[PDB]
Amino acid sequence: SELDQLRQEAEQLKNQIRDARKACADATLSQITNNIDPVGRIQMRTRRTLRGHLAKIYAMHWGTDSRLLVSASQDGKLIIWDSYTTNKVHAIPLRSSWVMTCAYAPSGNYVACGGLDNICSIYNLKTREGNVRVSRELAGHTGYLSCCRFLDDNQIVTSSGDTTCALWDIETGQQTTTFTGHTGDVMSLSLAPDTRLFVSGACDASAKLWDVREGMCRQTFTGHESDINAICFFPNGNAFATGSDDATCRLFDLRADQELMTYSHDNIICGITSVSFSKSGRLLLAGYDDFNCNVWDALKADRAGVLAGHDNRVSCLGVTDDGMAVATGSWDSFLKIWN
Amino acid sequence: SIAQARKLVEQLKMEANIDRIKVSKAAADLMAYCEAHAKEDPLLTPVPASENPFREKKFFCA
Amino acid sequence: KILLPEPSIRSVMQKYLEDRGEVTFEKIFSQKLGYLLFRDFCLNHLEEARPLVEFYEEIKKYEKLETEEERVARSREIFDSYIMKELLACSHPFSKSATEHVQGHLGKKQVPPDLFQPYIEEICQNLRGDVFQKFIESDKFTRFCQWKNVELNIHLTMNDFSVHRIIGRGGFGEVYGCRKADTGKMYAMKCLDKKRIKMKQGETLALNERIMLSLVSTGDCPFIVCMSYAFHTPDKLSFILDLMNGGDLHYHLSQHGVFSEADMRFYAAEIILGLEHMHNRFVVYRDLKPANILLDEHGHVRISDLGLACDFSKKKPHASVGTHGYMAPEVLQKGVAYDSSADWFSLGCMLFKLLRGHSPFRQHKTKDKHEIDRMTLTMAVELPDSFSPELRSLLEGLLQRDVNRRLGCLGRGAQEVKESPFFRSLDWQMVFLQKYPPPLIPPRGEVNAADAFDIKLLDSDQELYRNFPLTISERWQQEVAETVFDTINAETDRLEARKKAKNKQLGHEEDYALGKDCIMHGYMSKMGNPFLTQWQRRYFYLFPNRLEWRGEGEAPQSLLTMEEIQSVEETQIKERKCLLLKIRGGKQFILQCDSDPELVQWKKELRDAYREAQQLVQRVPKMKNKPRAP
Ligand SMILES: O=C(Cc1cc([C@@H]2CCNC[C@H]2COc2ccc3c(c2)OCO3)ccc1F)NCCc1cn[nH]c1
Ligand SMILES: [Mg+2]
Repeated sequence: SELDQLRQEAEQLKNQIRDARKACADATLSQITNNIDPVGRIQMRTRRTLRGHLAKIYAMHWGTDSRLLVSASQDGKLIIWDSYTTNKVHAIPLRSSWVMTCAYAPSGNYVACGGLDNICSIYNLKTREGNVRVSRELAGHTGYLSCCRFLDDNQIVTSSGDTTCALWDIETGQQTTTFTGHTGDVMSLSLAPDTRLFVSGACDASAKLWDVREGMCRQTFTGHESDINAICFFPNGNAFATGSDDATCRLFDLRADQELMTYSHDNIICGITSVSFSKSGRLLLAGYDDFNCNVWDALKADRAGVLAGHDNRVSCLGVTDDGMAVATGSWDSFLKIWN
Repeated sequence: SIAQARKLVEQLKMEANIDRIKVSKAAADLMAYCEAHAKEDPLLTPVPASENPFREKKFFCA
Repeated sequence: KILLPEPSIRSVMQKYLEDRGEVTFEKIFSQKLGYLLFRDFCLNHLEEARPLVEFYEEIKKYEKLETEEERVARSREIFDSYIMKELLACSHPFSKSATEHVQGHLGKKQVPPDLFQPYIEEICQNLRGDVFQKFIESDKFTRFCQWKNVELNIHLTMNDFSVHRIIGRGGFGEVYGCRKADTGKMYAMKCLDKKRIKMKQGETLALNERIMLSLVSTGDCPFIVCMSYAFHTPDKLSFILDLMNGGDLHYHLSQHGVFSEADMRFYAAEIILGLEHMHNRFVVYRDLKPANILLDEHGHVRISDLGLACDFSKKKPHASVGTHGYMAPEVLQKGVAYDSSADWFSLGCMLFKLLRGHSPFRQHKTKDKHEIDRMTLTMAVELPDSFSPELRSLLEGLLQRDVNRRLGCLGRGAQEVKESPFFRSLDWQMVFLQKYPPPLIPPRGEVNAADAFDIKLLDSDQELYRNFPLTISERWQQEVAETVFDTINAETDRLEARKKAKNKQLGHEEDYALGKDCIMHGYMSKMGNPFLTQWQRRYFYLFPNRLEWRGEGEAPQSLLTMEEIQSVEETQIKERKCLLLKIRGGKQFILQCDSDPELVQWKKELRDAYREAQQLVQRVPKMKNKPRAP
């Protein structure tokens, strides 16, 4: 039959990919980095505590100025914070209680957010008048909004429980490109530093690399045993990390088209919620359902340090663009800024 | 579905027909990147209190 | 005095009423306060509806006009009028057909009070739809919600009545003249003693009295002592009734002596309309006798005490129920079914006692109960020669032993009795309007004018009276309408205008519930830990994933998530129902609401919102609880 045969040729193509990946696996990252010194013990203090959400925090995103950040919470608000003073620059009550994600536009002119309303709402931070207004409600997904990241003031990429991602033209309110291919809820996305590519991580345990302009899935990365909750590009754009419910993070390389490293410990059994690199890429910071942030040597795989300042899940985190600090957000309703 | 399964084949063919580099070279490039940028990384290379916006300081801009 | 809850009461009440199907044009427009607030809305705030409602009220005045000359004049004024023209001027005029029916009866000089009924029906079909939906949106529906909150939270006690002189005495209790303190309305309080009811085994009697009063008390019958309220205290049952301070007719018969034909005719006509009302509701009275006829200060009369009455719409009674000298044959025969038949026979006996001084089956003052009955069953009664022929025809009509021959049982009810020769002089509409001069105007302050010829309370005793309290909605609304409605509305209007200005000088719009997905909001009182906290009144906002609360002068700073809530239960704390929320980690959150509908609605909404939130959270990978130990 036709269906019998198309399945068999798919399987055979999967074997040829596997074989060509193995042909590239001449050594390991771990062997290559044996000669560099360990980073030693990474130790940070809590320099700010950001108080004001009234229930769990689900997400956060730094502004490009390394100073303002936006958080989203079970309390049905976004708060935009001045991390230097701790003052609330804006407090935005949402139309839907069920927000899950948020994003700061690079310009600082907009934030976005959304969740179980299946909408990506765009907020204009300084109107003609000087007020905070909903400027656009991006409707079109068929399931929840899991992540969103602006390319610029008129374009944003979204991921969704409906298993797709999309590129939107904010002015028209329309999906310009739809990225189809995952077979489970898409949980997270990260844009390459040049914004021609993005990667997504999903509940099908895979990550995919997408071409923004041409609409296709370029590469698919497997190995996680369970949901990928979080993903983030290494700072030169040639690799990325994931965090999963299988209690591991992993490093994937684009040009080698495969996994380079696993970051795990027999004593860490819970899920990872959030990942980000330090400015040079040497540290990989991840948030955990055990209420910690663990800091990994991205080159050598050793655990370098622990940020233990929350009384419930660390649900989100992020390193500033200037590399000066890391924010952690938690189910305990606080963010902390550390260095 | 036969349309679906043919779509999977076409997709996998795009995934298969890419140029790949050796891991040893991909790894050396990541290492070199970290090494070139180690000194500008404040979480790695802790800065003096005076350069750190979040220590010993009340007077800020904007 | 009545203090209305604040307008935000609407958030709870609108929902509570929608859940019961109560927010429709028909349910609101037919309530007196509903009508008054809808009218206000239409006359003053919605130009397209104003002429419809003005016309509607002209017709309502026309309907109540006593003479045919008045209605010839007024029907012509109405037809030849500006409101009539305003209604052709609009693009929703009356139909050719309705206009033809009206102007056809007009030109042939015939002006029944329902002349304009097809106009009423067309008006209402146009008030239905958008105009009604605009009323619902307005502040006049908010105000309806405020009044309705008060209606549905009535819990009367003795302290709500200023209680005065005794105006009647029986075996079970006494009746008093009283004034309801919040409105100033005058009433009778029939106050029955529970110890004395237990002693004499008349519990089913007290209770049947209440169900019968409920069946009968709407429609404002001028000829029955109807109920506005029932309530109870630990020792007393209490019925709040039409005030009748003129004593009963058993006492007046014994003082005046017997009554002339003309005098009795006044009493009979009034009684007949009381019976008609009851039989139209499938109620047989059964105990018609002069001690159950009461007089007002003017001498107009009403039937009272429905204790022995019965509902016959479903099951016709068999039993021998009444007083021995007034019970019909088909009643005295146990296991012969009967309907309203019984009252017409009893009426006959009673109109005989007013003329002669004794029932027609109690011959020589005698009390042989068995013999009174044999006379009713066997001999037809000789009517003394002195009775007029018209009166003879009436009593021979009413006292037929066979129901199938008896006046009022031949298939047209009271109308058969009203047509009797004996009543030829009467205009029955004038009887209805209490226009006839009564025969006996009671002397003011007359003492002992309504006396009849004459142990612990278990929790099982109290349990029999569980469903005794009752408010007759139409009676309370009429009381309010005719006393304090207008003044309270004005005062309340001024209070709300004032909170509004003050709120805006402060920089405060009470807008926190708006533009979000808030399900319901309002005041409740809270308590946490019983040692650490106490009752604090706060303002709550229920959202799909949490319940937030605030004090005065700040937005909410505290909440419980729907996730944390394990259950919502009723529970008693010092003779008052509260809500008990069990919270994850064995904590407790307790709520007290300000009114009965609020407790019902907060319970339902909390329960619905926590169950839906938890089933939803469980499907969302990022929000659900994940395993933390193997
Ligand atoms: O005691 C009452 C009811 C009652 C009746 C009366 C009066 C007894 C004499 N006939 C007229 C009755 C009604 O008196 C009224 C007097 C004034 C009223 C009124 C009723 O309604 C409005 O204003 C006064 C208080 C009462 F509580 N019934 C006893 C029935 C019984 C059962 N076993 N043995 C006896
Ligand atoms: Mg019988």
